[PDB]
Amino acid sequence: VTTDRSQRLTLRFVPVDREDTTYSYKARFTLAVGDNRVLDMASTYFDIRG
Amino acid sequence: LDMTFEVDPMDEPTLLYLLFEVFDVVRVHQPHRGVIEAVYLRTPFSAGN
Amino acid sequence: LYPIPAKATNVPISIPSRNWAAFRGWSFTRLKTKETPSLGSGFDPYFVYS
Amino acid sequence: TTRVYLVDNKSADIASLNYQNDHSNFLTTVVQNNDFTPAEASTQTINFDERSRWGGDLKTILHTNMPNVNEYMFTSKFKARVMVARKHPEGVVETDLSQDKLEYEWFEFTLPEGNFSETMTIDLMNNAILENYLQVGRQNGVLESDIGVKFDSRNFKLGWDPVTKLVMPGVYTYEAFHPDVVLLPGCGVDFTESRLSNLLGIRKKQPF
Amino acid sequence: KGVQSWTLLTTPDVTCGAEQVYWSLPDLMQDPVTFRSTQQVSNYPVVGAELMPFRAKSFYNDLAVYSQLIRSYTSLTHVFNRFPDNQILCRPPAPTITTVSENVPALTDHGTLPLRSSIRGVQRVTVTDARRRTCPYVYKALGIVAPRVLSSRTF
Amino acid sequence: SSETNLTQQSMPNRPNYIGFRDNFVGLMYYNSTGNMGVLAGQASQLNAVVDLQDRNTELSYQLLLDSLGDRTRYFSMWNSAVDSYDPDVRIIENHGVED
Repeated sequence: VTTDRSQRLTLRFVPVDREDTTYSYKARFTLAVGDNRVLDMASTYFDIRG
Repeated sequence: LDMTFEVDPMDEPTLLYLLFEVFDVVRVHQPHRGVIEAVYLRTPFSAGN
Repeated sequence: LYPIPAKATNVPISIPSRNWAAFRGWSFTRLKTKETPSLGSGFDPYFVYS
Repeated sequence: TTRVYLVDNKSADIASLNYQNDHSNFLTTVVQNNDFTPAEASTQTINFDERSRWGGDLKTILHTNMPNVNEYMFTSKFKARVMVARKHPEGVVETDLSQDKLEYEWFEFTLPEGNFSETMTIDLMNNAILENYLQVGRQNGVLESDIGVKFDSRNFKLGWDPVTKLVMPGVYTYEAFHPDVVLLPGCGVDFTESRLSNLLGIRKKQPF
Repeated sequence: KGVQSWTLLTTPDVTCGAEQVYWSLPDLMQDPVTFRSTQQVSNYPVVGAELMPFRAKSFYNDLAVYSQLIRSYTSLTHVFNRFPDNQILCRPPAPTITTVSENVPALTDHGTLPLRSSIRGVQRVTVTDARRRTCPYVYKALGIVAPRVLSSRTF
Repeated sequence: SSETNLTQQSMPNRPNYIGFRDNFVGLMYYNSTGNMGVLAGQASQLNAVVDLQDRNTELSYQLLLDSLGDRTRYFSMWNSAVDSYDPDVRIIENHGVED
């Protein structure tokens, strides 16, 4: 069931690019899934601060 | 298809909101490490492939 | 969405000819125009409500 | 083969996508089945055979209204450095010598929007330098000989005698050869950020 | 030692030179040979280039200074000639040889170039300048595509 | 300041609660054609997200949450706290008073 290798349970991605307009914001990320990971998208969320 | 809704009068402009119930669906394929391919369908009220 | 003019009471509507295979039925409700934003474009200058 | 058409369909249904846009970047519907209203049709799809690499023979049509002098295309603003002030040394007579400390600053000069002729633009560029003489220089005591910068069109030195080195007509010949910049000491102009040099007919020899 | 060494004299024009416009149709043409696809405000994949529809038409008259003198009356004001006596500060003479801009309609065919396999009904047209921002002085930009087959992909 | 202005009467300002919408509805651009999201490989720019102007992903989510769990329980993470009203205000049960 569980790997005994070094591996993060939670990852955080900083935006590689972001753009602003008078009424909206847009950010681009490279969501990386490593060579033996599988990611259930339901676990993902946009953590926003302001 | 024709539909006639009879409704009570209101002093302000309003909207009839209809949901044509439908099968809106996707299928997703991931055949190589670098890619993802999605096939969409919406059975009534279609929007292609 | 279909417009119901102020004080209107018959709201006739028609759908152009199409194939209805797998159709499931209808759900419906009534909304105010000021309480409904138009999502088409990036900002809605007529949406004066919160 | 067919045709698919990418055209500014105006009606309020598609105008609901036009709202923040203009004819240089807009969303339209390519689907034209006339019993579907443009909103209804817009969500549908044209769907070529997946077994083939398809290509478009693309044509386009473009029209435009661009005024000569404008902010967007950098044909409205130039930097210039001109005399802000002229002092006088205390206890010397004011008519006598006119020798003192002079001071200068860079300003960027804005021409009226929409404007639309060649000589007009030169007259406007001179009016802009005058306008700063009026708005600043008059109060600090710069003489109106000392305007610092002027745009001209003449060939000075045309009637100039090789021997006696003065313009023999007693006047500068009043004929337009090519636009020119006429400068006084300590001051100048800067086209680092404008296309007004291309209208002066003056270009940098090493442009990059 | 003079400006000969680093500036160049050239014929002036009211167009203020010219620039290419790049078209893009992000939702339809398959993205060309190094472009990554975006909703980015400017940087959509270019699909074809043209000069902007806006060109200099050569104009010549003698009596250009005479036209300027008649305008010196019929304008009813001296605002562009504050120094009528000063021969250096005098309003400069009008060029005899000069330009007008004409904004012309333009119609073009670009290459046969590759096309996305299925098309969403809502589609996009963009015109951008050399800086890749959208030119506001546009009216009636249009596109017309005749699709055709290039090559089989199924073996 | 005057004798009669001693007689002024104040009323408290109407209560106005402001915060983000239930489950942050509207905070992201779903079903808005000029502002779609993207999910794609890096090698081919072909987007796996094909949204439509006549879909309602925000409402669909509010209904699915009720079908999956109990909306009467508030969860701060997803700002999940369903829009409600006091039924005694909606339908007045005027029993009078026990005075």
